[PDB]
Amino acid sequence: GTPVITGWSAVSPYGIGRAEFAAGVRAGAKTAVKADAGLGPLPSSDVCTVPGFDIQEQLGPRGTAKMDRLTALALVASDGLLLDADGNRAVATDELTGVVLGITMGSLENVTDFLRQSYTNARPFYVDAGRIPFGSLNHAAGATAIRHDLKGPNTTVAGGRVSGLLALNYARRLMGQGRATKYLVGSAEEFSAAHAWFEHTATASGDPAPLLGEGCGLFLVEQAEAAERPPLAAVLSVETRVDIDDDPGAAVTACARRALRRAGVDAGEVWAAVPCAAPTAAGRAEHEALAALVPADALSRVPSMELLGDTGAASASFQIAAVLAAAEADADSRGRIALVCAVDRDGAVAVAVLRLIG
Amino acid sequence: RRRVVLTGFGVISSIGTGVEEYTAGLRAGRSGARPITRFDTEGFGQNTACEVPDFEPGRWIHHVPLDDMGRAGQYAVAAARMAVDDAGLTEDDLGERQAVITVGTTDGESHDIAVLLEQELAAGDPEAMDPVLARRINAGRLSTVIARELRMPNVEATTVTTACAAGNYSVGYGLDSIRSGEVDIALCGGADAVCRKAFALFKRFGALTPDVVRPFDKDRQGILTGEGAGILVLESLESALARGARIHAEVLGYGLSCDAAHPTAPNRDGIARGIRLALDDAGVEQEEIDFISAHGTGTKANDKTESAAIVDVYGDAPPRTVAVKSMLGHSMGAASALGAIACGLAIEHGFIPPTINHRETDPDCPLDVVPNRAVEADVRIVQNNSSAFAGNNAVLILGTY
Repeated sequence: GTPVITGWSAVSPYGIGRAEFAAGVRAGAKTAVKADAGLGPLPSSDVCTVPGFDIQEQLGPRGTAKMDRLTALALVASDGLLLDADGNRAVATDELTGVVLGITMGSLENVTDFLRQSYTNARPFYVDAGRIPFGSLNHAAGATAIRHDLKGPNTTVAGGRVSGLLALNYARRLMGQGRATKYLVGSAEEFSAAHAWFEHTATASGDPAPLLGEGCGLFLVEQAEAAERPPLAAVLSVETRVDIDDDPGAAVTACARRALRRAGVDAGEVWAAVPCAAPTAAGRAEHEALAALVPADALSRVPSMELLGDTGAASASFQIAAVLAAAEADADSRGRIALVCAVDRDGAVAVAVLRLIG
Repeated sequence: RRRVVLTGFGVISSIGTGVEEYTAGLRAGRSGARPITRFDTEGFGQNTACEVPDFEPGRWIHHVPLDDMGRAGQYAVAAARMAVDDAGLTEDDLGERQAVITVGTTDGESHDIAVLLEQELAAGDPEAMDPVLARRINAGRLSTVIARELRMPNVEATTVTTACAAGNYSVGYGLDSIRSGEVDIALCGGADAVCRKAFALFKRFGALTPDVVRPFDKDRQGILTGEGAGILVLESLESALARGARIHAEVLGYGLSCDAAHPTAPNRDGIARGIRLALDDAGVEQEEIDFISAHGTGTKANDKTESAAIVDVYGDAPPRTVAVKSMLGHSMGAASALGAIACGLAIEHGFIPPTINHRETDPDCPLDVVPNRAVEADVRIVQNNSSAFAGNNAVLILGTY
């Protein structure tokens, strides 16, 4: 009953789809563009947006005029995962197909636009009523279920940079309890002016205005015995901690050692190790913890993600996607161990250990 | 399969703080309705909500600085301290123990988001925004601050953002986590804080009552926004018995369904599937349910649709069906957690909490809502319903140990 990832998709600053993501990672492509003047004033004019992404162009004219970018990113990723390049159905789903999405704080654009209208219109509930449905933190996961007729478990979890790994562990547990036979698992973050200003406000006094990215990574997860497709990777362990002593290096080390022990593997077996590379002291501490723990060749196995910028809740999903893209490109990845880890500003630390198959 | 029991309840509510006060409020049919103090109500044409009246964070929070949390985080942390004390667990008992900490929320620190936006608006300058607020607005913090307060580093801190069903999802995740064998304890519940965002949202939806919350009433007019936190200590039966814990009740099962239909309307078929899944997971038959703690928000749409789903599953013989939100208003992510604790206390103390403000049952809700006053009953097995925006349904079954 080991969970296996049998498919993946990505909408990222590399573009739309897993092939764009795979190519951009392999190329070390730059993704930073000058922000649309339409976004208004920003802490930084440089952003890592999904290129050529228009919500109505991607999703059509029905229910899309007021849709939040977060929801739109998740829906396009869900199409990439369940459909082929021509919209044919690639993955069979049913009422035992779960959905779990990780977020930071949903669409901050939606909630700030709402409150701004509350403060500035003639009365404090005189808001754009058509935007209200899209504001709910669970809207993206619920919209994915409406789109693909997914009557099974539908969950959204927060946790920011670790949210993709909390989502993965949540899916693993509910599958182990028989609540689902398959799961759509991932995480997503929109680019917004509101998010960029809140990040600039929250960052350590006089840190540089961060380069922010966006997108959604999603995986199809099945039980090994029952998989309707070849496994790309087995999920051997997902371990979590809370950094209660503000020592993220020690918290990462302790979390990774437990994840490897629970997987039944030595640190020396780790073939690829991908940290979240938060542009922070916690991010550098995470990097240095891994640089001591796993083989140096594991840290250089997967091209750096740094040119996607800070992708917030998408982080750990993009990290798993980079691992699967590396594994696919290298026959020698078969049966090897990959480690993904992330540290979130709110204290959570998470490490996943995968056996690559393919 | 492993049995899971409730050893501790922590309650910060509009009708009582602490297990004893909350039990008295439920039995007495106390109303949580009072004037809003949290924000400026001028222009809403109304100013009633179900705020926690007298919150004293200093009384429960020892380690985490208060300005590291908004009001929702402070409620979650205070309720988690009360829960571990009610369970007879010390910080030393908790320290090593691998645990899940899962807090459900709808809005998290949306009050602090509004205050940040006031700072930008007053200034005409986003540089005027307070870093202290910006650092505490993300929902993931509601779960990590409990681990920090309780000195528990070996924790999976997962905030579940499934809006008005979030407490039930959190308790269920704790049940699944302990059943897995991977942990023997989970701190689970929900927390939210009254805010302009929720008040404005419900007002613009026309979902606010102009006076009182009358779930299942023929002339019901909608909800009052509420807040607070309920935190439940879930333990493996083995672990509870080994340390001589007092057991309030057993977690028998839960059910998750998704309507896959509409982003805000309830769905009779989705709610009915959630109930059936919960009864199947709990291993119980319809006939063994002593009462249902309904999602029961007091809107026209909610109560009609939820009644129809209940009548559907229970085949024209539904059990007593009560609405704790008559007393609490709608505490959002906390609602299903405070409902779950009400259900555990109903089982332990042999009473059904009333549906207050009740004048006449809607003829299209052919239910015994236990109107206005609690009754004594042999309560052994209880269903706690929840539903949310984005079609999310979660139903929890608790039993006697």
